[PDB]
Amino acid sequence: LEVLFQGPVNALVSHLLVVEPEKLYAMAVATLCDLFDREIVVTISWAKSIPGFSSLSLSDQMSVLQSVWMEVLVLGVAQRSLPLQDELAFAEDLVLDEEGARAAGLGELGAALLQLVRRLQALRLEREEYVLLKALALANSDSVHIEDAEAVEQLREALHEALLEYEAGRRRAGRLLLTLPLLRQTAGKVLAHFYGVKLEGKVPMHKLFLEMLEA
Amino acid sequence: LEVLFQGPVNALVSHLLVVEPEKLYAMAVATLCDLFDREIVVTISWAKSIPGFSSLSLSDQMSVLQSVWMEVLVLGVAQRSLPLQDELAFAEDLVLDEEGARAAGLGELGAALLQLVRRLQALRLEREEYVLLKALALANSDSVHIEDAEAVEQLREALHEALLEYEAGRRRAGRLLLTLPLLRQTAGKVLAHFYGVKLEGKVPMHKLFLEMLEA
Amino acid sequence: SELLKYLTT
Amino acid sequence: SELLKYLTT
Repeated sequence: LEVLFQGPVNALVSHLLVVEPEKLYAMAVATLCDLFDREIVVTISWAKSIPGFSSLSLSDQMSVLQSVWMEVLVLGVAQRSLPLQDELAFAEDLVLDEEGARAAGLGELGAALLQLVRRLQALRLEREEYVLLKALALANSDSVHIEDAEAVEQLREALHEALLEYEAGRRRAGRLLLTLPLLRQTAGKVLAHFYGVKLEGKVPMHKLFLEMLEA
Repeated sequence: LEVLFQGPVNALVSHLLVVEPEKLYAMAVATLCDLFDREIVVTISWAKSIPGFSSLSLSDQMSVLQSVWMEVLVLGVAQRSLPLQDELAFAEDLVLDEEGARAAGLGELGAALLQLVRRLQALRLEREEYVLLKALALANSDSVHIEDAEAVEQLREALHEALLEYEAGRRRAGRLLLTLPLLRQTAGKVLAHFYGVKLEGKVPMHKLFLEMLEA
Repeated sequence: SELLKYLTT
Repeated sequence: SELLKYLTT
């Protein structure tokens, strides 16, 4: 997989499009908990198909994922919601307006999520740009538990370079990067809400989802 | 001031260096509350010297500032702490290690702040880069209350362009932008801690500081 | 409001 | 740990 950093970027970009996870169905706070648990599984194998990722030590792979997983989930909801208006596509069969989202026990999260969505709508994000950006957010982790900082930085750099190379086929990359602060704040809001749900103890949550909330 | 966007970038950069706020002395949780209140005042007049800012409607100037002020304060602590090691220069006369910061009633904030500081240390941030980045963080606000989104976006773009022009005198700008997500998360931690101090009601806080915490 | 006062100074 | 199991699959 690392050879995708050495050739032309179109090969890298097509690889990222091919390993995009397929549409998920959800089958109403317990619905999202179930759906988010399953998207963590999907996200883990997605990460493994990102060139460079599997060359990190396992414990650093762990640290990255447990600090960015919600950023990747939230960015997926955002790309799926880009063509819609005041609605959030959590799944193929779970589209929700702001009112619909209060009712599924999300409080103000719908508003937070739509703020991200509007910011990406303003950019007219392409599908190619999204998968490079998603990979780049993975690699921009900032976990306190990272051991080989230099290795994570090196992977970050290649993905950033890939975005630059892609955009040159020229202020556009930076515009993309300037939506990352909002992506990370939004993800942290989603996290705080579901950590609150953990404490209530009403809604049952699967092992993996609990483990990632603890981290 | 807007003419600084039209000429060569060295003029803009020298303007930003000239209007950098001067060193502040602090005269131990009540110390920081006093110091932060005064840095808001300084930050407000700093914002007014940023080209383009004063052309925003007042209510948008208000919205921006009340959503980024802590990001600007935190970024100032970071630049001042760059040459040090495991220490945070809150002021000329208030340097604090992680232990020193627990003792001034900051909990885990020292650790959060040093994480940002190490991330900027890795870059070897120049003073020119810092003032462009600080101005750019101001302009990357994302307030829910912004009315003329197009005007804020236009100011953001000029400051971003200034950074690009500056760096070309060429992946370096992006590296800078990739520290913004951490800057914003760190600022939100500092905010949450001092909002907690508001609720306790022990420590008295000045009007402006309370007003900005409410927002 | 306090903020308005310093902005419009 | 659950995470370790899916990573090392």
